[PDB]
Amino acid sequence: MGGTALNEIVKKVKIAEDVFDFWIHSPSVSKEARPGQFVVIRLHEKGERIPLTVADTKPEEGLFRMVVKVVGKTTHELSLKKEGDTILDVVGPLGNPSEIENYGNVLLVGGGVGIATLYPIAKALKEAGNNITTVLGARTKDYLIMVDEFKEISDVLLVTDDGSAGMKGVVTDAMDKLFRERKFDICWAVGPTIMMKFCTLKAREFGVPIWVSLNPIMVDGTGMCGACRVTVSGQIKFACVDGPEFRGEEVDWDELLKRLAQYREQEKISYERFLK
Amino acid sequence: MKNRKTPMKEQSPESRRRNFEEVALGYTLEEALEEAQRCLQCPTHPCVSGCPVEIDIPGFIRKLRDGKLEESYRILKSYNNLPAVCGRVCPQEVQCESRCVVGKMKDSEPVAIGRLERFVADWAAENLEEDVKPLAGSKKEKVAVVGSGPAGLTAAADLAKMGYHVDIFEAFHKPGGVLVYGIPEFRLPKRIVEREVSYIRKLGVNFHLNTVVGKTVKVKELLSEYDAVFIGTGAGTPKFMGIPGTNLNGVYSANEFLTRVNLMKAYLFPEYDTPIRVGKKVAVIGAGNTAMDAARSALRLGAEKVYIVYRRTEREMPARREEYHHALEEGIEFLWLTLPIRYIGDANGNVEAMECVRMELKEADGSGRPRPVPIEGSNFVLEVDMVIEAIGQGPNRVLLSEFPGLELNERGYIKADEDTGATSVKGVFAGGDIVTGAATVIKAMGAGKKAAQFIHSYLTGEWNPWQK
Ligand SMILES: Cc1cc2nc3c(=O)[nH]c(=O)nc-3n(C[C@H](O)[C@H](O)[C@H](O)COP(=O)(O)OP(=O)(O)OC[C@H]3O[C@@H](n4cnc5c(N)ncnc54)[C@H](O)[C@@H]3O)c2cc1C
Ligand SMILES: Cc1cc2nc3c(=O)[nH]c(=O)nc-3n(C[C@H](O)[C@H](O)[C@H](O)COP(=O)(O)OP(=O)(O)OC[C@H]3O[C@@H](n4cnc5c(N)ncnc54)[C@H](O)[C@@H]3O)c2cc1C
Ligand code: SF4
Ligand code: SF4
Ligand code: FES
Repeated sequence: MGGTALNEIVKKVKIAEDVFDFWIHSPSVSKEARPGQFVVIRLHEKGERIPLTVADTKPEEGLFRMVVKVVGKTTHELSLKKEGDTILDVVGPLGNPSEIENYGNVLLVGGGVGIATLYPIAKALKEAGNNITTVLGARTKDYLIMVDEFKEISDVLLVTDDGSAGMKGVVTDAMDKLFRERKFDICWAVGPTIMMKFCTLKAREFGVPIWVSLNPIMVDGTGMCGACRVTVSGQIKFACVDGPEFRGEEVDWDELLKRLAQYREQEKISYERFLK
Repeated sequence: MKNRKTPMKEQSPESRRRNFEEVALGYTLEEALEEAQRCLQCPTHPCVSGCPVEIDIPGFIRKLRDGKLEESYRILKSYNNLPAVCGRVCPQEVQCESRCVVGKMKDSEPVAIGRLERFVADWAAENLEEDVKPLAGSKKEKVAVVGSGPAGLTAAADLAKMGYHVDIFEAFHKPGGVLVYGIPEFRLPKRIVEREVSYIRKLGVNFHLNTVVGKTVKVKELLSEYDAVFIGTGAGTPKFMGIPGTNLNGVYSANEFLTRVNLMKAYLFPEYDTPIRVGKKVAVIGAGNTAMDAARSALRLGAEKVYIVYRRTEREMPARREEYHHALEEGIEFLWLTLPIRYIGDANGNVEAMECVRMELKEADGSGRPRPVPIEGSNFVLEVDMVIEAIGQGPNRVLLSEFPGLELNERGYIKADEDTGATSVKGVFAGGDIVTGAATVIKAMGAGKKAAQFIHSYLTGEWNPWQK
């Protein structure tokens, strides 16, 4: 009837070898979402619920942005979903909103897709009155790149990749290379668990407090099961309810990735999917 | 000397051990009629005193005997919104059939009231339907129902029949509460839940699925835009014992296990995309129906041994007797007076063991059931590759905090009038497991019916519980 639909994919654009930037219509998620929150989705009736971060919102047009990396069937399937196709189930906004306010100077770090889940927080700080600096890292030398445009706008840019525009080794080498500046106040680390962990461990160099966004296996994302278990300081926390954002100093990090490797199947679902 | 219940067709144990199809297959008409003859039509009908909503038992049994099956169904439905559910899941052994006279006889079993409620409800299902006409939207006023369990479904239905605009709000993609993601298909076929939801759909009740209230929509909006509100969200928040090794791979909340298994159908994989962990020796902690379903489900997933681990004995166990019998017939093993102390894992990632002890009869009651006291030197181990905790669960205290002036009890459940369901907040009603703590489907049903009637009494101005 010349209009849109509920979960319609309003835009799908590729930005890396396996990463996709979707814009999707959902007035509830668009209106209600605050930074640091996420949605759980299902693509079809045989689908699984999967967690993804709301990376931006256009409440006026009722859109929310979503960035997906293809590791298995579901993300692949959504990456294969054409513009106009609907996602069957969209649940959100979920999780505890980030803590935003006018602070001093701020440093942020993002690896892989976490960058896109890092942006919305970064965006909120700046409109809160902060002055930021950002460090971006990638998973390999040539292909699998990073978001060119969005961050440079928010602040001065630092790159870490076997290749262009910056250093080579790791994001933690880029940190500690502020030995000169040393900065102050807070930090943020989002990406693979290992990275965020070592970003925490780089509370050693600057004696800095590091915030972190955790990424465990989720099912409901509403707090009704506890698949997404997390040990904070000493106590069990649910990342979908109490998080996903915690203080890296408190997070049990080995426990997490020792639990992310819990279903070493989907080896299977991914293979069955990848047939023409 | 004996007088037994008319036996029902059931799946064969060896074949049914592997599948999720319904185990109790249901009466034929002649079997049902043959059972209905055992009812002695007691004028004082003690049976009725064992039913929480007080179903006119001998009545629907009578009209069944007479061959007037719709009349039987009509008699049932004027009391119970969910008969096909309740006749299947009610623990008649602690309810209606525990008061049945024919069981008072020596070596004699009570009338099978539940199987008959089921039969009548099922017989009417695959035969007749009703007028498709929607009844909602006549009384012009708005009532919101949060949660689509027995309580919300019941309230919503009954309100739609009363002419009101009913908007249901559900967190999940499927409605039915525990009836969809808790109790498995081998106990409660989901055709029945879908049937009842559809029925309620045709009444003009609009369902908001995948809608988590407080997030998708703010409580304040819900309060502003609706004349009344019913809260039927249950007690679904899991708690872990918190012993060492709770964080091992292979360790599950029954909520997660049963959510994956029942809702996401992880036993149907890679058909459905949700995976489930392999374990041949699984331990289920608890002796509730939760533990029984989780165990019996794990068994159907191809586990070789399944253990029930209970701090108490067989005679304290709160499980449905029929299903415990089935559980035994399917090969579940039981550890009476057993309590885990820690879970143990290996180098890569696994549960590999569980340390346990034996308990004493010493302490008297003191919450729970008579507080078992651990015995020394009885300490032993169970070797397990998967652990599921079915120790119970509590209310969504967070969502409750978002209701200003809403009073909670000692354990955090809502305070509401026993008969009307009205709570401390004006225009807000509540019922089901979110008030009482974990109980029965029939009680959630009943709570919803009464809350609905007093929503009606409220929105008509006849009765107002909220003043200064
Ligand atoms: C708060 C939170 C925010 C997230 N935001 C994003 C995002 O913005 N963009 C993005 O691409 N991903 C994000 N993820 C991770 C995303 O959920 C996983 O990539 C996704 O679950 C896997 O999709 P799949 O198609 O591979 O499904 P599946 O077929 O079930 O998974 C296949 C592989 O995914 C691995 N995996 C890693 N984490 C998970 C997980 N939570 N659930 C299931 N499988 C997992 C598994 O080890 C498995 O091997 C987020 C996770 C969390 C907890
Ligand atoms: C494993 C298990 C086995 C059981 N076996 C039996 C049995 O054999 N016999 C018996 O009599 N009883 C049994 N019960 C108990 C019975 O199922 C429950 O008492 C009954 O489901 C409670 O009904 P309810 O509507 O009050 O709450 P629930 O059914 O628990 O929950 C209903 C709805 O509330 C929704 N909800 C919660 N929060 C929100 C929110 N913010 N927004 C939107 N929706 C929300 C949920 O999505 C859910 O759909 C069992 C329970 C469990 C867990
Ligand atoms: S008690 Fe047993 S016999 Fe007497 S009415 Fe109830 S069912 Fe029929
Ligand atoms: S509802 Fe439960 S208790 Fe009441 S009669 Fe039917 S089965 Fe017996
Ligand atoms: S994912 Fe089930 S509780 Fe957070």
